Parts: sequence; C-alpha cells; structure tokens
Amino acid sequence: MTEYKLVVVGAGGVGKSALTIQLIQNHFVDEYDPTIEDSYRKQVVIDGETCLLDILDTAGQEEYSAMRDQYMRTGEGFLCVFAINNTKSFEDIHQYREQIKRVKDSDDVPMVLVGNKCDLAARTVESRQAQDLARSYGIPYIETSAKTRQGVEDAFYTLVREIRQH
Ligand SMILES: Nc1nc2c(ncn2[C@@H]2O[C@H](COP(=O)(O)OP(=O)(O)NP(=O)(O)O)[C@@H](O)[C@H]2O)c(=O)[nH]1
Ligand SMILES: [Ca+2]
Ligand SMILES: [Ca+2]
Ligand SMILES: [Mg+2]
Ligand SMILES: [Mg+2]
Repeated sequence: MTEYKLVVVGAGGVGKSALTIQLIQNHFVDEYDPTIEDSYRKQVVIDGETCLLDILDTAGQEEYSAMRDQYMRTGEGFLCVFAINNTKSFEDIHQYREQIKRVKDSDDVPMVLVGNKCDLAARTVESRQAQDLARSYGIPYIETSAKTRQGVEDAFYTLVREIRQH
C-alpha cells in the first residue's frame, strides 16, 4: 500500500506534538515536554485509498537544529506549523521553508502552512497574513487547534493530497 512520509516542523511550543498525537491517538496533550525526535505510524483511508502515514515529530528547540538536514532529506511532505498567538513562531516559518527548499533543491516541495492554537483568543497572527505567506510558497494555509481537534485531520490529509499533486 501507499506510504506517505510526513514531517512536522516549526518553533518550540507551537504544538507539533499535540497536533500529531491528537491525529494518531485522539487525545490532547496539555503538558509541555520538548521533543527531540519521535516517529508515529498509522494506517488510514484517505479518499478511498488505504495508506500508511509515517509521521516524524521534530524538535522546535534550536539546539537541535543540526538534525534538520537529515529529516528534510527523508520526508515527502512538510507540515509547517506556527501558533497564532506567537508572532515570532510565524516569522520563524521562513527559516524552515528555506532549508527545506535548499535540501530538496526544489521550490515545489509538498507543504501545508498551519496556524495552530486557533482556540486561543490571544491572536497576533491574522489569517490573512498567513494566507499571504502560504500563497507566496504556492501552498495551502489551514488553521488548527490540537486542543479542540479543529482542523487537525484536514491539515494532515491536505498534506497527503499535496504530495499526490506532485
Ligand atoms: N490551547 C492550546 N494549547 C495548545 C495547542 N497545541 C499545543 N498546545 C499547548 O502548547 C504546549 C506545547 O505543545 P507541544 O505540542 O509540546 O509543542 P511542540 O511544538 O511539540 N514543542 P517542541 O518543539 O519543543 O517539541 C503544550 O502545553 C500544549 O498543551 C492548541 O491547539 N491549543
Ligand atoms: Ca490531556
Ligand atoms: Ca513552493
Ligand atoms: Mg514536540
Ligand atoms: Mg498585526
């Protein structure tokens, strides 16, 4: 069956782990344990196709930036996550995209831009700003909440559907 290698990237604390765990395990992780690098796999049906999701949950703490080249080489599609209440995290997206672009020697890498924590009211990144950023990369923008499950399946499934367009 078809296997899709997804890699979840973004700054510390934006909710990469919570998003992934909500998707695979269907619960919300409230506590904050910084990730080094974890792998998750789950067989799922997407648009009638039975497939395997191979998801790499990566480190947002910059001390581990050295590991980025390895996973960027392996991954087929990248979920670029920021938090809507964390401007700096949104600004950090460009540094992730650039490295992906270098490593893949491509600017048609399957990606989805994700604005997570859309359940919180402390918004400093407005939807339209993120929409504009994603437009410049030629990718979708999707808002999520790992807490309420809003948009979680759509984000990852859209990433799959982007890999398929390539
Ligand atoms: N309200 C709310 N809190 C969230 C959401 N996603 C994550 N959080 C909270 O934000 C904190 C950090 O989440 P986490 O998933 O660990 O972030 P991370 O990006 O995986 N961190 P790291 O890069 O260090 O591995 C946790 O306390 C988590 O509960 C969300 O959608 N809504
Ligand atoms: Ca919990
Ligand atoms: Ca692109
Ligand atoms: Mg994490
Ligand atoms: Mg503003």
